[PDB]
Amino acid sequence: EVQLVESGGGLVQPGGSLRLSCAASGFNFYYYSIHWVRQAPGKGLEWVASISSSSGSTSYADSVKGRFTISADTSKNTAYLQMNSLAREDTAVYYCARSQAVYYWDLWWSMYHTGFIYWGQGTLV
Amino acid sequence: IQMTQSPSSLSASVGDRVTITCRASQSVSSAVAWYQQKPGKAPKLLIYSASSLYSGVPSRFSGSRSGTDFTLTISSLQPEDFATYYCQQSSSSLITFGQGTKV
Amino acid sequence: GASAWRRVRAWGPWLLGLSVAVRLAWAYLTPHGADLVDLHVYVSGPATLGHGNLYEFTYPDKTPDFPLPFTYPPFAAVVFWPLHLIPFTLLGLCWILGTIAALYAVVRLSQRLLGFDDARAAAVWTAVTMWTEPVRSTLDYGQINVLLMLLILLAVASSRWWISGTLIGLAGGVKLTPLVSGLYFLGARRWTTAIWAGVVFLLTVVVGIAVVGEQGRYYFTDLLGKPDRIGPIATVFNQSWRGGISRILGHDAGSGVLVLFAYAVTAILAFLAWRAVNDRLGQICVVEMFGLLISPISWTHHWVWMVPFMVWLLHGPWRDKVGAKVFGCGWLVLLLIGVPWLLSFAQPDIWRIDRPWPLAWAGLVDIVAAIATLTWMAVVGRR
Repeated sequence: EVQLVESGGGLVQPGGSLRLSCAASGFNFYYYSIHWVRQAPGKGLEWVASISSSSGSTSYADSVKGRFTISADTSKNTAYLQMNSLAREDTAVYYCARSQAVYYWDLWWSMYHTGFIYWGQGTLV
Repeated sequence: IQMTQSPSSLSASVGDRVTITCRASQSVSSAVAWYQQKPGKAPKLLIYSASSLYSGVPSRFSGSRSGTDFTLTISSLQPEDFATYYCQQSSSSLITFGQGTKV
Repeated sequence: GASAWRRVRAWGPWLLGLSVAVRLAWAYLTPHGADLVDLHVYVSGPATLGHGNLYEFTYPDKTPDFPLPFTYPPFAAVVFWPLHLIPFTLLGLCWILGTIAALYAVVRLSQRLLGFDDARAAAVWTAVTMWTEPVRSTLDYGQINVLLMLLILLAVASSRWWISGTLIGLAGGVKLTPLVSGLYFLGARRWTTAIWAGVVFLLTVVVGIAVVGEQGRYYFTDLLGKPDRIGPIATVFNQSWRGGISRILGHDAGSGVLVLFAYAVTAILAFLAWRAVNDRLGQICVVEMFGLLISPISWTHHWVWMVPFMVWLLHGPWRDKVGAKVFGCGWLVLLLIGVPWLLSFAQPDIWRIDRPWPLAWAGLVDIVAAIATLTWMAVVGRR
């Protein structure tokens, strides 16, 4: 029933832009946090972006900070991640995954996702 | 947050319990997950919150909080359960997957 | 129509703002709108502190017919002694704003518990549920029920044992009714947090004995928290089992056999409902739904715990089941309209227990709704 589809993953010149798209079906984005995970050939997984899709908070890595801007689309159930001035070492397999974010109040809020329960297929950026 | 795991390919024998470390600096409470990724495929989540396995994952799987350190333990590789396993800390600020670890 | 749902979500801040403006205008433009009989009680109780006449105190100024007493635990008088140092209006406006902000914060905590943060949807939910009969009753009377709900859900949200225990203990010291929330922690296997909450409740009892002592004592022996002293038992507003059973009876059965059987059946129903739930918000909502039904006195303004329950129904894990949507919309239509509030007019006076079939049977409305929800949860979980 629940499926994740990734229609992005094109080839771009060193420097430029590329718009990954992670379609979702069988669930509501607003109720889950969509994450983008990349895996360069010969190297392990590396987290890229962790949009929440409900509060709209954008979290992405330091080396990812200056080159990525992850969007969201609750109406169409899509992630729609974007780059700029990429392709220095960004050749990877950008998976997209959803997770359930559970909060605790230890005198101040501290979100932490329970884990990436469902993963899409592989892309070829 | 610097992050590292056990050496890759630290358990190759079939028919025995396998252990692996999920060394994490600072303190991330119990916000750790373990994933199974066969080559040429996408990772499948094994345990969430580093204590309870996912629905559908074989009951042999078990991860436990060893203080600030985290471990993942299963029964054996009977059903051809060979894949590169990853563990992450989800502090909601900067998620790090650490080093890749093959079975 | 999910598109309209998104459109209304985006219109959250400027709908909660409208609700708050309307409420504030009504309270401070209409006579008796800002009467705040229970805030004035909280202010005039400690105002007599140190003079040996705090529980013999009565407050008939605002309701000459029924003199409002100070039935709260002495720890509540200790906590409210500072209120004695604030002018009455500076405290009334502050309390209304505090109740409103507590409603918004508790909606936000419910959203966090369900696993998603949404300020706009939280504002929309606060505006819509602001006018539910329990919430409007709390705001009218000034009773502190949204604040204790906020404290209890803050305790639930915080995994830290000391924080949750202290919050639950203090909140239960202020009022004994929210102590049933501790049962959820027993269900959650949080034995240490429950123990600390009980210890804090006992230390609040000790503080009350120390400060309000020599005037309020024997609060559990020779008094037993007698429902009659707090208020009429049979009035339709008393939506606990005792109230409805007294309506259908014409005489307060109290600890009668027939009331005991109802208590047992609702106990089993609520236990099955809790066994049918797995998320923190749903567990606490079921526990408090049961607490509202077992407490000897549960006025309408006590049923503010239904708001987190509707949030769970319309956003929790069961935001799909046909029954979940059906019962969520049922609770919304029941509370927003308010059957007990409408029926309260029919009865001659709040002290009349005898009723004919309509005014008595319709007095079991909220009891029947809660029992139906509990049975539905039990059967859907068992299946």
